[PDB]
Amino acid sequence: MNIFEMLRIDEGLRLKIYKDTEGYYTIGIGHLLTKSPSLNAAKSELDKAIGRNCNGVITKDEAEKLFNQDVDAAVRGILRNAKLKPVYDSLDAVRNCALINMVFQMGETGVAGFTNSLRMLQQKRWDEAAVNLAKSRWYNQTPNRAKRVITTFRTGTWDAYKNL
Ligand SMILES: [Cl-]
Ligand SMILES: [Cl-]
Repeated sequence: MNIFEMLRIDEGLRLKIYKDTEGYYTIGIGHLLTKSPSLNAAKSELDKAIGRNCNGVITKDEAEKLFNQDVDAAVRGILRNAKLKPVYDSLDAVRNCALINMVFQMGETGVAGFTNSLRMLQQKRWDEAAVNLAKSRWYNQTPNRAKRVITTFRTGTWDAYKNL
């Protein structure tokens, strides 16, 4: 398992504009287009992202390209963030995928807000971090994915994604 396969399982793949769990216009593999309620604004953002008149639909190749760009950005974001980098530097490869997953979903800012959990992760207090991460809107709104990610931080293995 790797970050791409992981996110692909959590985000799925849709080639037509859709609304995510929060109701925001999205496409491809969880690529957020806009928080605005206007479908036209989304269509505009899509064309700008792809470089052509898409009329709300893209190809699989286009979806994968946006995906590579998004994973790269999430990684770069972590590495430039003063609160996130130290955590990332402290973790093993499997657990860092869980951190990338969160950033991909909630953004750098959102993740930087889990101050307490972040400190527990840095200290390698896995079970404690797991409980703390669960006390969040994130866990209450998307419990299945949150459990997978949390199990990943807790065990340092891919068990939660095996058999999916
Ligand atoms: Cl809570
Ligand atoms: Cl979920």
